[PDB]
Amino acid sequence: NKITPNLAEFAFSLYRQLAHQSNSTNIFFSPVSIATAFAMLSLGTKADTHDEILEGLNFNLTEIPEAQIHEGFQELLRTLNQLTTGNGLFLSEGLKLVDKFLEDVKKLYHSEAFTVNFGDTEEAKKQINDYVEKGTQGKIVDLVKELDRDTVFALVNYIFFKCKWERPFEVKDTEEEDFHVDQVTTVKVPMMKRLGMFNIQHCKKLSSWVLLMKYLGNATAIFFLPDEGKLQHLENELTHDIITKFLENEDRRSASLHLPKLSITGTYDLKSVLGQLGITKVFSNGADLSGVTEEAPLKLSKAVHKAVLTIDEKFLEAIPMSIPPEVKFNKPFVFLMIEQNTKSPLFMGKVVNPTQ
Repeated sequence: NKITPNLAEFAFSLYRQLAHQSNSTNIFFSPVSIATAFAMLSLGTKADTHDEILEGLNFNLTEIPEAQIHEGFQELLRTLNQLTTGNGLFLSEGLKLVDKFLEDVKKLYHSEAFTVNFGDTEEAKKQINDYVEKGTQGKIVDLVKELDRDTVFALVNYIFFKCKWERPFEVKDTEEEDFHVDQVTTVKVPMMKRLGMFNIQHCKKLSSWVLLMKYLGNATAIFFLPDEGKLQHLENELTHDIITKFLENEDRRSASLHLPKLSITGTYDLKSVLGQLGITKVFSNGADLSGVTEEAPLKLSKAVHKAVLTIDEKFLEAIPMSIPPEVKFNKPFVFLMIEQNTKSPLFMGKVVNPTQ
């Protein structure tokens, strides 16, 4: 797991940017799928264009060799393959493509590349969206809304995750509860609750409750419920070592946990978003994509990421007679999904309003 620290720092730089944009919308994205997509894309780039991408993924190219970077990602794909994800490359049908790139995309990163007639904008937009919808079986519809006029290369990265808890909730105990969108305003949401033994603890550094729940597939969801007026403090203080320390501890205590059902999405323009992380040339006219096509000019004019999450109710636990704490996730909270093997950040998000 040599590239795990870089993924974690890429997750945070990506999160802190989205949280800076707007603080009133739900955030949810996959650092792993985005970084894998652009690490794979780098195989067809050279020189500054190539360096901007790996550096943009938080890889110090003067310290870690690229062989380890791609080896780390491919070793992560072997682990990762209910999680449905896909990355589609759509290239203009008039381009002479380099076989090496198409091999690397299919063999090494297990991704898909298609040739499109970008002369028909509406039909290109349809084939792109039909591909996503077919890969998510209708969960993600009409992803791409528009295409630039000079579009000759589009990238689409989708991921849909349905969480199956190790310790499930009982549907009969789910009912409507207030969700405090702020200190004086509430909104009713469906709220799951269970009295049991949880990996839960209040953290002084983070000023937050920290809940860890395993789900089926050797991965763990970490929820950070900040104290009153501590959301910004929580987001600033999060580090990979703090997260790793929590994964190490397995001690449980009793609590009456209230956790809302979640059906949230995140749709992001990777050209805009990754542009503020330093990845700009691959989207510009001076892009060195000579590993993709050898003679014609090429640039990535479209890159979209959509991530969809479903949290619901989806072994006997002995509960002491002491008064259990009441931990309600009824206000904005931060969360991550961590793969247990590689410790890599599968997903990261913030719920400002489950009903949004």
